[PDB]
Amino acid sequence: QVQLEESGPGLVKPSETLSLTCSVSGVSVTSDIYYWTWIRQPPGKGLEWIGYIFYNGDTNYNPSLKSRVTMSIDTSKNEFSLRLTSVTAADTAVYFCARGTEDLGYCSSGSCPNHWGQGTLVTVSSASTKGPSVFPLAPSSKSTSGGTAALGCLVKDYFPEPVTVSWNSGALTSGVHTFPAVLQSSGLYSLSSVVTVPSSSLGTQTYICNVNHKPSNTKVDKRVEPK
Amino acid sequence: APLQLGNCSVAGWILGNPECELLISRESWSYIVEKPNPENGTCFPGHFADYEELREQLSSVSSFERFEIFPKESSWPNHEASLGVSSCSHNGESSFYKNLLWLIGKNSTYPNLSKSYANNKEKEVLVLWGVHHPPDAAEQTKLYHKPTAYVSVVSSHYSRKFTPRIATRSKVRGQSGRINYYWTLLEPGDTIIFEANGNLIAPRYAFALSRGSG
Amino acid sequence: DIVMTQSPSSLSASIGDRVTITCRPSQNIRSFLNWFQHKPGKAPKLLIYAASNLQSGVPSRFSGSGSGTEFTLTIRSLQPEDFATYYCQQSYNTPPTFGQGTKVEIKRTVAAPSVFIFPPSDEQLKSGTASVVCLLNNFYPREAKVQWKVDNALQSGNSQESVTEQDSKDSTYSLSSTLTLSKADYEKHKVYACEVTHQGLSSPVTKSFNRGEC
Ligand SMILES: *[C@@H]1O[C@H](CO)[C@@H](O)[C@H](O)[C@H]1NC(C)=O
Ligand SMILES: [K+]
Ligand SMILES: [K+]
Ligand SMILES: [K+]
Ligand SMILES: [K+]
Ligand SMILES: [K+]
Ligand SMILES: [K+]
Ligand SMILES: [K+]
Repeated sequence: QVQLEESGPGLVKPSETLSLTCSVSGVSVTSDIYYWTWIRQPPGKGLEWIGYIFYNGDTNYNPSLKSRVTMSIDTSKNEFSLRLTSVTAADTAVYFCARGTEDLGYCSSGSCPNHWGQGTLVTVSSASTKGPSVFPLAPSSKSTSGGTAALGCLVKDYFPEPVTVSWNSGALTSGVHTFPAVLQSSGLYSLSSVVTVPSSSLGTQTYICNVNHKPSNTKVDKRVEPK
Repeated sequence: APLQLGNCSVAGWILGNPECELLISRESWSYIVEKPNPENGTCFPGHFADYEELREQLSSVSSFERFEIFPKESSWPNHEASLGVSSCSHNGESSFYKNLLWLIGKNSTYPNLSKSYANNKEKEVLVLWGVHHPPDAAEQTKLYHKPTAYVSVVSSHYSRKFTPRIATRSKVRGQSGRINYYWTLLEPGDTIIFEANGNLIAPRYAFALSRGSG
Repeated sequence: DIVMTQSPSSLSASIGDRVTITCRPSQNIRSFLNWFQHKPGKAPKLLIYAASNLQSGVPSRFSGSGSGTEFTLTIRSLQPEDFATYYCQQSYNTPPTFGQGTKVEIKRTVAAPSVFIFPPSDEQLKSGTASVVCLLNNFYPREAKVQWKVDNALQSGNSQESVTEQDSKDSTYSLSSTLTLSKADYEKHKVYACEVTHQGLSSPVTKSFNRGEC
């Protein structure tokens, strides 16, 4: 059916312009009934409406955003877009695109997005991209603790979010806990991924964490081994 | 006197929502007592045109007579009618509005239709109808046997053309499509003309009436 | 401008329980209110439209009720997949607005953490910084106290915690505490300890290591 997918710059510097693109599949942006919407979720907060646009060119934007807001529609690529100018850190957010269907009997115009994309993170700061270092969290020589041991990987000093971590290329998922990153006092992020496994298995089984920091193009596979 | 609508809105009553029929009948009234939130109205979802105007123009009525403008059992030789929809149920069975007729294809086709009514009565006649907007192209073909359609309605004081807009809406009463409702007052001696090749919820019952307590 | 006030802001309930989330707008909005479900990293999903209408794919346990200035989302037999943050949304005035959200978590029995300590890596150590990590694995409730001790001295201001979201299978939380120190200072001390207090532990659990000694 309809698929909406947001794409954009993960990192933008302040006073610069945010550009964001929703790729729509399954339906034509040329419709006269469907409308297109942007919504955003600031870190730690709820949902804030940005605005709507109709192919007839009728648009409406959130007053809070003053006049830094532009949307357009590209019939050629079946996409719509958002432009936000004079960006501050207060514009750091996950950005959602969404479709709605004009329905004046149960909704004010362009006001009921009902098919949303998964969203895309946009960080506004002047800080520089940086990839992470990955270090092993070795299973301790103190084994047979509950018959269960713990190991993992530390992914430190990176920017911007996000990073993804996997184990044994997807073959190890049970018992994995990949933590949300923290913002260190350096301005850089750090996170860890851990996994509990049978102590019985430390000599035979191999464990590897696959880390991926797309914004720095860093892909790292770190062998984690018994101490 | 007053007209009581029980659990029904003006829309549910005047369209004939199947749950709005036990109403105590009245040929005259001075006001309409209706609940702040009626539970029975547009059992099939859609937008009701000029609705507050209709409530006001029907609030006080000196004469009100229902009549079969387009007799159901005799006026539609080349079309069939829906047997009913779940959102408009009565006694655990799918039904529909008493005052409209959901015309659908017959023998795998939906012929062009053209229907006129001359108001030879000596009072205004209130006519109501609807236009169906199916949620997808498969329902459009299934009922009307063509991807697009036209509905036209014309009088000496009313003229409008309608085009079904096929699109999936959020469900309301389980329905992803819509029926938009329209009405007009046909004056003594005027003629109303319906033309369609699909998507028409036709009038079945209309109302000769005398607006005003005077 | 229409301000949407939801209650409560967070709640914990048992599987099978009936949950009620309430929404009040700053003015009457008729039935122009919708409810959404949002799980971290997933697309928001419209569950209820126009106050009371279930959407496709949404289980019948979900119900919406109310009109005007009071609305209620009801989840009748809470299931583990219902873990999410819920939002009401008004569609009555031009700037569409959402309530602040209501986070739904699962109530379960007390479970004590399993505790693990990780010394800094030799690889890391080559770069001048040392990270010591403490793991509290699969515990409930979320509240826990984790204190770092270096040569028996309590640390403060040099550690950061992070917690996972509730597990899908066991409804537990996991947590890490990372102690950050210069290499120079790490090499001046011997005994690194993570001390854990939690409702499931009858006294604090300490995991510790001796620098240099595996
Ligand atoms: C009428 O209202 C009742 C509630 O009193 C509701 O259960 C039913 O679905 C409604 N039916 C119609 C046809 O409007
Ligand atoms: K209406
Ligand atoms: K109505
Ligand atoms: K139907
Ligand atoms: K149209
Ligand atoms: K349904
Ligand atoms: K390390
Ligand atoms: K505690």
